Amino acid sequence: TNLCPFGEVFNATRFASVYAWNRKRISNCVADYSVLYNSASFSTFKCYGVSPTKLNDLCFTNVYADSFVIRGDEVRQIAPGQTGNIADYNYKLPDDFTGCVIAWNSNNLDSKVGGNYNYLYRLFRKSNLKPFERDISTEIYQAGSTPNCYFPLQSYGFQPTYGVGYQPYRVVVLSFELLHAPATVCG
Amino acid sequence: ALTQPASVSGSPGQSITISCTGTSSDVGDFNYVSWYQQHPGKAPKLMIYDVTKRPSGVSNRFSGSKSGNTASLTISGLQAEDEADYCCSSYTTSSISFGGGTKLTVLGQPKAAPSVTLFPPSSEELQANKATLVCLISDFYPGAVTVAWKADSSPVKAGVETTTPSKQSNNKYAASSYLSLTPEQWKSHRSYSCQVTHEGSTVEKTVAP
Amino acid sequence: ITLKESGPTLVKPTQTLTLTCTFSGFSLSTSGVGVGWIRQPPGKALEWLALIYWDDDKRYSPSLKSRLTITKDTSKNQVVLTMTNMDPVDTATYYCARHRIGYIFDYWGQGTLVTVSSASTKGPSVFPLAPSSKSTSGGTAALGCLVKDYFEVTVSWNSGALTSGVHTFPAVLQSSGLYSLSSVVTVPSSSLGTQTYICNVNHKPSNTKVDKKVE
Repeated sequence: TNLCPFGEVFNATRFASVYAWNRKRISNCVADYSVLYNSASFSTFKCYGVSPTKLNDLCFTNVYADSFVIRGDEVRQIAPGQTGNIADYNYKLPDDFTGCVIAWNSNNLDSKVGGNYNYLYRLFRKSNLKPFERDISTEIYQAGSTPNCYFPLQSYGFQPTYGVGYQPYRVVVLSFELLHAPATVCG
Repeated sequence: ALTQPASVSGSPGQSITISCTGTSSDVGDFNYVSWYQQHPGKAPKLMIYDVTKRPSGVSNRFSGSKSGNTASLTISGLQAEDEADYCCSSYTTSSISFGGGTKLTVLGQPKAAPSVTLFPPSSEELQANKATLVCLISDFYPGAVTVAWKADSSPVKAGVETTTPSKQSNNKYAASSYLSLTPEQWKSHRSYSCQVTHEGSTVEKTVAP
Repeated sequence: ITLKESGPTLVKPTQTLTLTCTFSGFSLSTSGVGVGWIRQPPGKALEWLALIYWDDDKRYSPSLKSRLTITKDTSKNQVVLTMTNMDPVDTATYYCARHRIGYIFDYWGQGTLVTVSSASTKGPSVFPLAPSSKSTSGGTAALGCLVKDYFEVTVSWNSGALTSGVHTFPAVLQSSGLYSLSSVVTVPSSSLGTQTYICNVNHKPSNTKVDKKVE
């Protein structure tokens, strides 16, 4: 009977940096996905392996909602099969992804005068991330052999004067898992 | 960083535009432009934000737009009430920028003769061995006056200090002129006068011990 | 809904300005909100000074950064600006206002006049301007009071009860370097001696109020 609390996800007062991306577990509730699909406030709403209309007809055992901020250039990396700084080193979708990727421009909230530095991404890692892996370490990366050593995170520095490719976007990734277990999230 | 014309003029009922140019190296994509209205001696009031949006309670006669690095505030159906300075604001990569105002003058306003009240020195100020005459000028529309003082009939130029004109709520202008003198100079002389000349015509008021 | 700067202040050259903004109607803890300080030198352009965000990020004029500081106290709903090595070129009205990026600044305070001068503070001499037969224009009589030799006052009448017909004139700068102004109210001629009229003169730099009866 409880309605799925998507507002705590899409309307949260803080979003995570992408290297420390947040995961919300959604359970034991009814979700109307069309309410979101038809708001017209989303510059991205791309569903993989399912249609958003059919999604209100379906039940799942859990729904995961992963959210973070990236720059607009990098929204295309939040998709099955992609490479890049974000896909390889921050947030990686499986090639078989069944879910939806929702994004919107947040320049009026996430930039600030002189730059907003709170949002970081990982620039260097020893290997690519596995799907849905998270790395929050702050170890100095070695590109060489001395104890050519770099701090592994870089700030986005969001500026209100940037063009759209460099403006901040809030992203929400909905994963629908279907397991041989009781389903708890239905439309 | 932001450059505005010093002045713009429009006649009632018609539409006027105030332009706001930002240096290309300073404003980037020039995403957020706000417009402020400030009336003399009062705080800025937000009329347009985000280039085109009106806060609630701002009239639809105010509109904003942008093209390249030039934003424009447009006012339609000009009323006398909206004479003011209009100031634009935007971001640079390091700061908030404003650039100078644009004074908007609504034309066709009726000419108006000054209203003059002249006050003698108070008895309480006279006790303290000082004396001041107070000539208050108000409600003249062409915003310049000339003020001449005279004791009996002799022109007085000493101890006269006159404010520059200032614009009132009703878009007319006001000024004030003070003549300072010793109590015994005031008891001496039958009468003191304040002569306000406006547009070649003179309104004169006399006061007497 | 509201912002208000602290009182008008005289500041000696090379010493430091301190202003406090007290606001109401919104929290400086809510995301995206900030509170900033902007000044306007007499007859000159608005100049942004400083900003403080909900998360305690601070930003300053790049050219004035070494002299500025801004602090917030969300419990007292106040924001505090400090500026150092004050000079007479810094004489200006100083405004606080609410920031949210999308609109830059929406609600502004009324502004507070900061004066940088070595000259000392002088409170006002308030003298009545009695109504008379020579200040009578039909049904309307003019009365006022004269605020003389101060260093820059507000005037109300009958503690704010009397507002219509009030015209407080801008002040004259005497060759002595002190200021004087006058406020006059037009009342009904019959009213005189039936109604008691007081002018309330607040300086604030000298922490001086005077309520002068006018008879």
